[PDB]
Amino acid sequence: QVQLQESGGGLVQPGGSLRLSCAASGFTLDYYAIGWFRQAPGKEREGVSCISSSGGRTNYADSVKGRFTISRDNTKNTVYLQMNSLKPEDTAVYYCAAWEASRWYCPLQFSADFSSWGQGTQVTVSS
Amino acid sequence: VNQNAQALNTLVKQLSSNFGAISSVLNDILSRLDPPEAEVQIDRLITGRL
Amino acid sequence: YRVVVLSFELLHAPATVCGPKKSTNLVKNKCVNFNFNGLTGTGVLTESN
Amino acid sequence: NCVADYSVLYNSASFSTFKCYGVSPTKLNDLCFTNVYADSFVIRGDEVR
Repeated sequence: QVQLQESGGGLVQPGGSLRLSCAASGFTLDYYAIGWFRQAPGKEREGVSCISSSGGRTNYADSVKGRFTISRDNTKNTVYLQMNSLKPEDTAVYYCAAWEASRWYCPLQFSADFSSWGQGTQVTVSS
Repeated sequence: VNQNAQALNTLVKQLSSNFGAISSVLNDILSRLDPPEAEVQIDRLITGRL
Repeated sequence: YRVVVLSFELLHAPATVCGPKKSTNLVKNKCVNFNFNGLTGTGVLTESN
Repeated sequence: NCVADYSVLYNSASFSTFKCYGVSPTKLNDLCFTNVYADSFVIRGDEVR
């Protein structure tokens, strides 16, 4: 009954802003580390941003520094991703994945297995 | 004498029942599952044994 | 996607595969926490005929 | 009749699925078993579920 559900996708103007949500049902999302992942048309699934279980550690892809902000609410069992200064290069389907650290060290910069995945949401940037 | 011994013999044999848990032996459940999941099995042992 | 399933079998039998851990010395006639072939417990061991 | 080092597998961070049932994946090195069976195959992605 474990479910991950994305929300907030849509069509926006380049330079505008959009905000995504990932909600978890059937389990407590606070203990898991969550990462936002996108696949562009004709491209492979790249890691956009990740946040630790407690939220004290974060990592972002160099394409999105200064533009995207990730955070989570462990009381509301949600993880949020805010997008600002949005560009046509970001047109993709966005997944949220929850997993646990498979390596030593606090940071989440490395990639690993991702235990649970959502169905993805579409954000299109075109003007 | 027979009735008293049978009552104690029955009590001992009840320790080998699972009461719905994965194992009747308490040390196995502790050595196998984490406390968030081990405890659920212990409560099944506790309810049956109590 | 390359899939490997690992079914671990756990019965009351000798264990032939065991994980990375260090075996220690054996002491007798004293109250110990013992672990023989995965069987954990606490008690005092005695020579048996 | 061989030692299983599950840390090499678990901490590899290359496998796209780590689903353990009845045993926690971090205690695979602490419990041990009489035998383990390995089945290795290639399957599509919408189907590893």
